Amino acid sequence: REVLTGGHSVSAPQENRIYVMDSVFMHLTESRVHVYDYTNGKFLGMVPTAFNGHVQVSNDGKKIYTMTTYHERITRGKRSDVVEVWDADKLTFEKEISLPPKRVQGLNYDGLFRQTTDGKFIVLQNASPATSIGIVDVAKGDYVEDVTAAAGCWSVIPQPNRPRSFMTICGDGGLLTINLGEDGKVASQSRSKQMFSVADDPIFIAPALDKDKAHFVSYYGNVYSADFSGDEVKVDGPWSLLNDEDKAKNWVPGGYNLVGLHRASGRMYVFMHPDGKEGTHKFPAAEIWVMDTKTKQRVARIPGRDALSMTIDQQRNLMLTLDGGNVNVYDISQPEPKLLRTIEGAAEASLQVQFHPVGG
Amino acid sequence: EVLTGGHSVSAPQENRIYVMDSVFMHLTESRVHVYDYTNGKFLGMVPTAFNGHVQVSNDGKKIYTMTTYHERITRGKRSDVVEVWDADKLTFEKEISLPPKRVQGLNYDGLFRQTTDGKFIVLQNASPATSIGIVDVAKGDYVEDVTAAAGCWSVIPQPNRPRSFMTICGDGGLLTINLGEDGKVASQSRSKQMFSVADDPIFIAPALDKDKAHFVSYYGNVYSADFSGDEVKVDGPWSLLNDEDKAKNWVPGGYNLVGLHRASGRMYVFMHPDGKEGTHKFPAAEIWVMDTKTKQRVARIPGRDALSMTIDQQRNLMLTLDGGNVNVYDISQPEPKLLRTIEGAAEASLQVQFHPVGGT
Amino acid sequence: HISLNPDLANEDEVNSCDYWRHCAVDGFLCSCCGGTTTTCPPGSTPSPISWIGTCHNPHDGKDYLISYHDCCGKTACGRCQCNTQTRERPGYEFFLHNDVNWCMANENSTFHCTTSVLVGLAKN
Amino acid sequence: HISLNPDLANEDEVNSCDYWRHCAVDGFLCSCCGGTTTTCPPGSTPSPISWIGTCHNPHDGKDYLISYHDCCGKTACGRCQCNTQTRERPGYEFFLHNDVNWCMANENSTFHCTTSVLVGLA
Repeated sequence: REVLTGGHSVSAPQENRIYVMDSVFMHLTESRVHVYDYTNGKFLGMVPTAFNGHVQVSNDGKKIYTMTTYHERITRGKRSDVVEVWDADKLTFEKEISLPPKRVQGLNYDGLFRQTTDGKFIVLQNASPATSIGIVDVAKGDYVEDVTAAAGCWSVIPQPNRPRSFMTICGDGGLLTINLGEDGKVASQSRSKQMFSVADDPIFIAPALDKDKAHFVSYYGNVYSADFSGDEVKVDGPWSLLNDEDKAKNWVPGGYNLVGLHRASGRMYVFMHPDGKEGTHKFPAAEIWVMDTKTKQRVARIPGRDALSMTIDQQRNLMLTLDGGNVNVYDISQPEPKLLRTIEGAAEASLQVQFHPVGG
Repeated sequence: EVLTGGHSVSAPQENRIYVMDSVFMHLTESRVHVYDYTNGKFLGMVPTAFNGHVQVSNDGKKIYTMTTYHERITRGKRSDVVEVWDADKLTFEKEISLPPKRVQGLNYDGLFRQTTDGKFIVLQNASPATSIGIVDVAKGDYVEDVTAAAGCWSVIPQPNRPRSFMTICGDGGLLTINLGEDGKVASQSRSKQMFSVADDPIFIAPALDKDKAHFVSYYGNVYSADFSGDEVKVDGPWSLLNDEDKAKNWVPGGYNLVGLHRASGRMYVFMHPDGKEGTHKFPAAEIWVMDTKTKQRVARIPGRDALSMTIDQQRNLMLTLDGGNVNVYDISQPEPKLLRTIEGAAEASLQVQFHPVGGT
Repeated sequence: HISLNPDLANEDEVNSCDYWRHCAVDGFLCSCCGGTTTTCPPGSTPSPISWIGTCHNPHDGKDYLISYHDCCGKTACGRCQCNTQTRERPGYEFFLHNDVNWCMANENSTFHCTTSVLVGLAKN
Repeated sequence: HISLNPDLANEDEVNSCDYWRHCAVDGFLCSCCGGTTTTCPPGSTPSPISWIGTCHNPHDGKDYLISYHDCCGKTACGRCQCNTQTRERPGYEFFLHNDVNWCMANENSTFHCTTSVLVGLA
């Protein structure tokens, strides 16, 4: 009467899909990406990612990229660090791209595994522990460039206004900009003036990324900006997230992927908690603050639901937050976010959620 | 201070037990947890990849594991292996290649055993056609498939002979295999029918004596296979149940659900009431203790929802295991006495084993 | 009709271990894993072999032959774990047995999820 | 002082994330994993590199330099998980950073457990 078949595609349209990167830290060799429908909480499928996988979806929406480490016998034998290309609709493996055995092993900050705006190159963080940025040519399926200019820097912030440009945060408190050629090799580079004091006002690496500028929040609740509307990045800051009442209760930011920007309004979303002090920078959110980046003032504050990480969908005006296991879906079409639903048990140990790209 | 490796397990062998954690939720990261049963201390672990099986060498020097790897875990070439690990250092020593058909399944003792003399590992294969594999441990060789065991399941070593074992066949009888010094089959014999497969199926777990094995059935009967003489003599049923027991539908249930205290002839069995079709793997409401000579029950105690057990003849102990927690009992008298519970010994274990002491 | 067609039924049920056809299921229900009762979640492969058995349909009163195929080649789904054992038997009646990985003969034997495929009325 | 010698302390104190020297620990404490504060559990290998930092010892009032080495080459221990962050900084101050696997340069980078090794006075 019935026959079990394979070869099927994900049951919900791409525009409904989100990707919860489950580190499964208790069993970190069996990390995976869980695919959910944010509109109804339905589990749609998954992609296995071996030891401490990282994930992103191609900017054109067609493919999923993972980054992972294998060994011949898991806990012994030869190491293989790879990028894998997977079909986004069939959730099937297509291609392995060999990396040098130094891909970053670490928590799933967005900036460790990114891509150029044009989608042609994957841009990833290495640590051996010496740092460099690796470039993968997706079409060729090859590792093509190793940006040693980025030694002592960390994380990749793509510039959405250029096809193959990105920035990284360096040990001087400034930014290094890399512009890749059409071959994925460095075509040019520049270094900004110092944006922040590494020692006195360290920033969180997570950008609140606009089309032509990025904002960063600091451990003490300050905000810095990098404007890349020109070839030379112009840096500024600090302005404070905090008013005097806020300062009295020691409110500070905390989390991992802890900020986001709604580009149409300029609203920046930040996880905050009271009673800040040394050692609280990864505390769960007591609140989400909504900042107007033009006026440099808060416009709204809502309960944080112990969230640690977030992501924003621009075109549907949505924010996801994630507490490690549960994903909260918010409507951010108006200045006060509205909670639509909570997807419980989306992961055992996730610090990263991402939407399927719809912007092309 | 300096962090160093190369250390041995802190507690002596006689204190050690092995909890085979399948980690079914993340079954590619199964492992053996080593505990001290005297105080509940965690001593170390052995990684066992996908659905590992484990036993300790009869001489107590080595831990044997059986597992499956693939080059890329969920794709690539399969390698089924036995691994030899040093028991005191918990380090990998040697891999022995198996044909890619080792049994993948829950951790019944009888799927991965050894001859009494310790020279050969004897393991269950399923491709799904069943055969028994023989591994020469010293030589590190797979000697060959006992295809004579097709349609049979599990390995019951004969403790009164150096390299003989039995298996339970689909005809309701037992097949005995006697190996030569090379590990190849030297002779075999088949018993008469012991039990009706259709009407009174037995659990595969033996209550194993030196020269006989007892088995319990889904309906609470007991069968035996006596291998004291040239050929196996079979008998049964006798019932575990008195009238009152039968009236409340008491039946056995569990996985490694029986044990024998050889010196006394006491058989230990997990039991539950309200038995009917489909309850044969229910957790123990009670543990019953039967005198196999008188065919009478001599004790009944709370089951603590246990599913599996193991007996130590040298210290007169029983361990029970509910999937996560290990209960330690003194069984030197007819009524077992609960000494302690080791909480959180595993996430998903159906098998615990003592480190062998003595036993020549 | 309705009791034989899980794709038309209430998902909550189909996704339950008490659903009539899931009567000897050991593992994660594929219908909770991005698949359906008869379709593997994307990127997982059906097993060519399975344990089998009959289950009683309490709606139409008939007994049906079920093939408990797995989907394979992806790591554990983790959702809707069942451990039902109606008429399940040990490995000496191998094809009625559910404590083995019915992915064991797949190109990749990693177990993802399991399901209950309706073959037809029990043989008579 | 006793506060410098974890092997002489009560295990419950040493196995706690609030033990003074565990002030920037991200992971499972090796002392809960069959090892001790300064010995890897059997069959796991020390990391030759680590994140570092100082921690205040409230028992003697002094500040100490700590090396947060991992033990590697076995799968996750799973016991006594900590996530303390005193003076921890992001990856642009890499050797103060604890959101990376300090087993990354080991022969086998699988993370087993982590610990806090006392180097000396800060």
